[PDB]
Amino acid sequence: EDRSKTTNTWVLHMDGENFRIVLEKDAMDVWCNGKKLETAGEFVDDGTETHFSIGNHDCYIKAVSSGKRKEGIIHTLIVDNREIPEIAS
Repeated sequence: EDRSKTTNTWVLHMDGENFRIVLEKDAMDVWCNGKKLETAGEFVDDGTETHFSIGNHDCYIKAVSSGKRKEGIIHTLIVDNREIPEIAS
């Protein structure tokens, strides 16, 4: 309730840099270092996979419809098919 669309942030250490990813759930739009990047929302026998790429690295936000209700979607960033947990700052 109220804070239901609460955003997820991830950090990616790649090519000696650190990139912050923030998914805005309000628009399903993804900020990388505060600039939005291009996205495609693929649908799978799992949930949704919002695909994008940063340099040579392909990325997708897995949005798993793990909840039995129409809500309770688990959001995770995957990069190079490895799983990236949200920040713990």
